[PDB]
Amino acid sequence: EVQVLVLDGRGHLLGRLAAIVAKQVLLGRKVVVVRCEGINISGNFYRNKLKYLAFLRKRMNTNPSRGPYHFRAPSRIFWRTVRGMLPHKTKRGQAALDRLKVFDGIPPPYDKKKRMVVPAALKVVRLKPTRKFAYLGRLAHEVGWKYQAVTATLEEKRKEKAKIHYRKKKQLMRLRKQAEKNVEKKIDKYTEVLKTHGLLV
Amino acid sequence: SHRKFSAPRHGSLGFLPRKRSSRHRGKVKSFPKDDPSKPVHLTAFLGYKAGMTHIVREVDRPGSKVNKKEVVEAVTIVETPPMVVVGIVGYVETPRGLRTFKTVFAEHISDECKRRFYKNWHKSKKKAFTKYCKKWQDEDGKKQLEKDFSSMKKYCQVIRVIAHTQMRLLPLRQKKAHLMEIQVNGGTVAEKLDWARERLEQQVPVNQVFGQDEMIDVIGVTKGKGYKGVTSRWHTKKLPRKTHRGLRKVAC
Amino acid sequence: VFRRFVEVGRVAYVSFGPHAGKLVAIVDVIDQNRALVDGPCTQVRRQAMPFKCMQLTDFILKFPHSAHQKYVRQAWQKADINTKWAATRWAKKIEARERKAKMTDFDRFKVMKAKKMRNRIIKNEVKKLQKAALLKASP
Amino acid sequence: SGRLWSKAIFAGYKRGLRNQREHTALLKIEGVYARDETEFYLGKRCAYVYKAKNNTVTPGGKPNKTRVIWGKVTRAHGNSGMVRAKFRSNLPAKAIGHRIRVMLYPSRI
Amino acid sequence: MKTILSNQTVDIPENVDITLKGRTVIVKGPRGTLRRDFNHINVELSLLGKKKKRLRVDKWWGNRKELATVRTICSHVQNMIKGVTLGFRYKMRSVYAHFPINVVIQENGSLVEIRNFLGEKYIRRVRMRPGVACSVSQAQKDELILEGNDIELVSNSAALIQQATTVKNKDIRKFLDGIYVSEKGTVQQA
Amino acid sequence: KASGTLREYKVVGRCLPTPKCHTPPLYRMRIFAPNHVVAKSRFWYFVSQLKKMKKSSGEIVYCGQVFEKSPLRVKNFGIWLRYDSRSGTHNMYREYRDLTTAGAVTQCYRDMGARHRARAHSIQIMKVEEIAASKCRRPAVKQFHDSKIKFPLPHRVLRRQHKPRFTTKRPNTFF
RNA sequence: AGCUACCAUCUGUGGGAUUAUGACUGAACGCCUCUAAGUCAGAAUCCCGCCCAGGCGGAACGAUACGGCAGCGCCGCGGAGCCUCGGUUGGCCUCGGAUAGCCGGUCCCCCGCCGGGGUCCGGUGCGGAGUGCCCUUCGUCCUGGGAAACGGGGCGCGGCCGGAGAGGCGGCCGCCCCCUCGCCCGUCACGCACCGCACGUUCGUGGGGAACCUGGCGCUAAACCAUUCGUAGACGACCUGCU
RNA sequence: CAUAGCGACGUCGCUUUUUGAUCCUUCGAUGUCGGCUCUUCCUAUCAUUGUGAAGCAGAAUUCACCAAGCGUUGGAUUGUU
RNA sequence: GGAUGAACCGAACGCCGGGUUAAGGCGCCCGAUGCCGACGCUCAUCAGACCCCAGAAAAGGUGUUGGUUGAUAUAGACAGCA
Ligand SMILES: [Mg+2]
Ligand SMILES: [Mg+2]
Ligand SMILES: [Mg+2]
Ligand SMILES: [Mg+2]
Ligand SMILES: [Mg+2]
Ligand SMILES: [Mg+2]
Ligand SMILES: [Mg+2]
Ligand SMILES: [Mg+2]
Ligand SMILES: [Mg+2]
Ligand SMILES: [Mg+2]
Ligand SMILES: [Mg+2]
Ligand SMILES: [Mg+2]
Ligand SMILES: [Mg+2]
Ligand SMILES: [Mg+2]
Ligand SMILES: [Mg+2]
Ligand SMILES: [Mg+2]
Repeated sequence: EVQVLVLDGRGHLLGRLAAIVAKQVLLGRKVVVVRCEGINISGNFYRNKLKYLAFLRKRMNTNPSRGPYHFRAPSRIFWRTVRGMLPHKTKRGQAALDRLKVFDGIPPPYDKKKRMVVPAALKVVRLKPTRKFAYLGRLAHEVGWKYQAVTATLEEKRKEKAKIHYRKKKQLMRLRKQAEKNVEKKIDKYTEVLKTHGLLV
Repeated sequence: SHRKFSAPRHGSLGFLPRKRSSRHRGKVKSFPKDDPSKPVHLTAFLGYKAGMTHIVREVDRPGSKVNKKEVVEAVTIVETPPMVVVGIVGYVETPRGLRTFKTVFAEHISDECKRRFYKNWHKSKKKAFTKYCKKWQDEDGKKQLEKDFSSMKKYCQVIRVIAHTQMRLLPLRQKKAHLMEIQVNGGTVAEKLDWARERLEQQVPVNQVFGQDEMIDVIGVTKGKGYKGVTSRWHTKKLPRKTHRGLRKVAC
Repeated sequence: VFRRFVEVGRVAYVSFGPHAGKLVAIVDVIDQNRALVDGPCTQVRRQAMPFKCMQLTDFILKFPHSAHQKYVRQAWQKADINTKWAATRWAKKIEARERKAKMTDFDRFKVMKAKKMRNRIIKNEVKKLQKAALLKASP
Repeated sequence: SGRLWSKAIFAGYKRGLRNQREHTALLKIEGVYARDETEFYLGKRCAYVYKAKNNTVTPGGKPNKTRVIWGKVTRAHGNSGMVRAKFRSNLPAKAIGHRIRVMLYPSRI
Repeated sequence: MKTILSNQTVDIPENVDITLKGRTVIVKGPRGTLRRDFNHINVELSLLGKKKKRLRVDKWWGNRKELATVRTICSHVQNMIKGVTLGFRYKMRSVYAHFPINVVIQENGSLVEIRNFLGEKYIRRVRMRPGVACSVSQAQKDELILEGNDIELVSNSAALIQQATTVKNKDIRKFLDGIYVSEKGTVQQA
Repeated sequence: KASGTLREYKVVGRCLPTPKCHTPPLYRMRIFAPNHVVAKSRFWYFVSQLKKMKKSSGEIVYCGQVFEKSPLRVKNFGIWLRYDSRSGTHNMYREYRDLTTAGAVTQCYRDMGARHRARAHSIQIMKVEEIAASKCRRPAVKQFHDSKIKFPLPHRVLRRQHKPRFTTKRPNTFF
């Protein structure tokens, strides 16, 4: 689409969400993934940590400063996964990669906006309930990410402010329902039209 | 094939960018962890290496050969004229690290401190902070400064003070003072901001920062030796005298 | 925790497949995945049907398992499932979806006008209620 | 007064893995995510509208920067609402991931 | 094979009540309150009557491994009932050949100091889990009493005490010194 | 032999008449096959194994599909078969619940492929029989012999995961 | 003097998840069981800290060019235009989340007149529904009925509040100036009706660069070379000094 | 006392630090042994850390696990490995 | 097509447009399953993942799933406790 697609990374499987995001950005769409510390990986935490430690072991023997750059933030981990699914060594792939933004937590541009969900990448429907999974935030923290605590604190503050906003919205909606109850003699003429054509059961 | 005999590696790989330091002062890079329980205090100071001598003292180490005995010990003298506090920096914690939130500078910044801001002090018009210091007098600038202090109080996690050395008290040629952010530890952000604001434009002597017989860390840039070979730089084994193209080399 | 159960006589709504949008009664259970299924009054002849395309309702019929079409149809007709289903909120939501989908361009225009006026009146009343509630002043 | 055309994305050319047939293009029409929904758009005119440096004549208007490569949808592609399009000239590769307008012009309804 | 239904029912005594918040069981009895969630197991918990307080655990369409969890949940709930009604008391004995093991119980029974284990100068400080109180028995000369409401916490504290006094670099079949859990029972014996 | 939804075929064949017996005996088999061509091929395979017959030396006088005589009734099927594993041949007795005999045999082929990696060319179905519910031996089949059978559908996974592909609401699994 | 030597002297560090292993509770398998679900301890290993470097990576702050016509910044969407780069063709201004469960509303208890609990009442193939919601563009003129009339508009002024994770945003008051129009259903006619035809329709007063005019409000600086220093040094670079 | 520690007769492997077998690359040339120097890697662990077992009383030793972080030396003879 | 490859699998070739296939494929790279695909099996602290082909055996497992044969049991089995 023409606007930015904001995806909440909580409860989403890494590779599934990354494949969807890669196709979206290749189709010329701006995608912003927030709360990348909430991304889940199937398989138990020790196995996933072993996978990332093997990735850490892969370095250039002659000069590690040139070698593979092992990014420790969950946002950068997800970004590298999407880059793995993109043709990043061509101009088209680099433009597609530039169309993607990743964040830990939800920063101020996007904490006041609705966030989409990709059901085809959700753990609840893609994973059996008996299986074990790992949290990307915990994996990143125990492999070297330094900002798990401050991100948690800022997320708690954001959740408090969102709770206040939601209480205000519920009060407004209650008042709207009361208003619809108050005026119905002057409303039933259009309510019947809406009910006839299927809007507003 | 494996090397015939085992030998430990020459030099440490923990200092590999064996390059000229990009700085001359020596930055802290890690301040002591802050706990609000302690009283408000500064965490660092700036001195100048004057020279070395030696002292005689009696040791109070039980179970040692030198218990209750006299020893001669080499000591280093570091001249430490009092620092002058000229500013306050606030930092805020972000998922990308600490970032500078707001810097507030005191009125009446010293001449030697202002010399730090100029590459050519001789040709300068000495205009630094001249318009900034005017906001400490008018009501608009004073309100802006109070808003900055309140924002630091309610948003910043760690604050630091800008302090500069006093060149005029040293026997050195250099008149350009050294500036430094020194972290304030030991209290709430409001308390340390109040403490720093009272210490603005003031002199902090070294005895208020450090005490007798405590162990501290010294940060600085070592003596330059210029361009050196492997034998002097990494202390590798010298090759035998019969070597053709040179013996102060690493063979393989 | 669970309130709707797969059992004999349970009425299920068909979500997809060749019989989508119809009501059926569960006559028997086969191998954890399929059911012998019969809609005698909703025009679904007896056949096997997977549980994945079923959505259980709150109606349960009382007939023995693997009874014939006669008894299933009498159980359906007595305490008529069709009228009760049509009265439920589920079926009228389905009907609302259908009549919204089959709405023409002129109908869309008329709905736009009616919804415009309705929303404006409701918004005026909401503003009035907000201003009425704002006059709170009590120590 | 209104958009009057369906949005589509130039996804790419008809291709194998290692061969590319640039004479026909693959279009992703927005909101069309099944093959059975593509029947409406078959035969519809489609346009790649872009801007350039020099002014060109505009039919029924003053010259401006706008240029068009005209085309039309030929058949459905895949199972997921892709369509194939033939344009008068093969689409430039810089247009991949950019807007194509499906114009509704040859209406069958 | 998927079993259609595997259920098991636990009876609740009259003096104790149980509240379900989803899969979180809160058991309130005379001795306290034990709260434990079983959200890692996909079962259905139901309270049956207003008369005798049966709690039924149901598993639908479970294979063998998750049929194994129904009796685990039921035994955990029975242990919670037992803890809030009678409590759990573990009696440990300190055995030694030459060096007596001196045990000092610090504040409120929450810390245990072992002094002379195998005659070494090291002092073992073992901190009990919260809600577990340690004491020195007045009936036996070398006996620790660990009392609490949560069986896992009490037994974990006992295991910490037992594992602190571990003989190393010696034949453990000969150097039998240490503190060992002698018996497990209840308080109030009711 | 591949598969699909198998069908039952009654296949009747005989030898060609020779100046040793003018009326050779007729032999009948039940063949579960995708189609009548495969049914005739399997008939020749089996009668070649059992009797001393060949496709060239004999003929097939009938090959007709056997329709299920009660496809509206759930029933229990016992299937005796033999198959070649990777290291031997084994006889198996399996049980299934289905409406049709051919569907039960198809279930058997899929289940053998799933549980024993047995391809359809390794499997010889030697007997299929409808059995009473009291004669069943497999608990997975016997557990459905309940006149008051009752179970929910606990964790209903969303299957329309791409319509819509992007949404604001997270799916519900409880119904 | 400088350089320099275990050939003199000084200094060398903290956590986390865990491996092996030993255990707890506990089924499977009315017993047992370190394991299946759930837990504990756990190391020269591993990761991080301390330490070294510091991204075609950011932040805060300072000063920002004349004594003569000479440059610059902000305010005006102020005017008239050029050159170049093109994309796009309404918006959604946010609970936390669970999934073997959820969502909404309401009376009694506790805590600042709002929230958190216990009731009770509803909804749940989500209808207080993103399979959704909002806005909705032909424009005017006579002209009536309904909605409102405690109402909308100000690139109109001044004030206040909230927002710091990248606040680059949002909201509320006081004064003034307007129309009674704009929203629905009707009456009444008109507009280039350009004679079948494409790139139409928006964001948009778009981004960027030089330059002309028009006013107001404000500013008068550094860097580099050269010189010097020697805490530095192959040369660069670096530390310095200069009414 | 088979299996603490060993393992006959048999039998299944792994490795490319031995020596063979072959002759695919190199004969308009890839400088051919050893030592010295220096870096890194492997583990099939000698020591050190944490453990399990013994025909483990202690001491010493032996077997095994996680484990390559760190170390594994000075010399006489010999060109030697 | 097999990522890659003289020999494998498909198929042999003038320059093109349209249609359809082979072998092989259809999460993303990368065309195509964005089917409300079917039935099961499997959890790996070295999982597995497609001719040639690019790594493994004997021997084990009270992991789990099927199957064969035999045995005991209300004349009360089995397991626990005595
Ligand atoms: Mg070695
Ligand atoms: Mg020589
Ligand atoms: Mg010993
Ligand atoms: Mg030395
Ligand atoms: Mg027990
Ligand atoms: Mg363990
Ligand atoms: Mg632990
Ligand atoms: Mg013997
Ligand atoms: Mg050469
Ligand atoms: Mg060479
Ligand atoms: Mg090893
Ligand atoms: Mg090829
Ligand atoms: Mg290959
Ligand atoms: Mg062709
Ligand atoms: Mg492929
Ligand atoms: Mg594709």
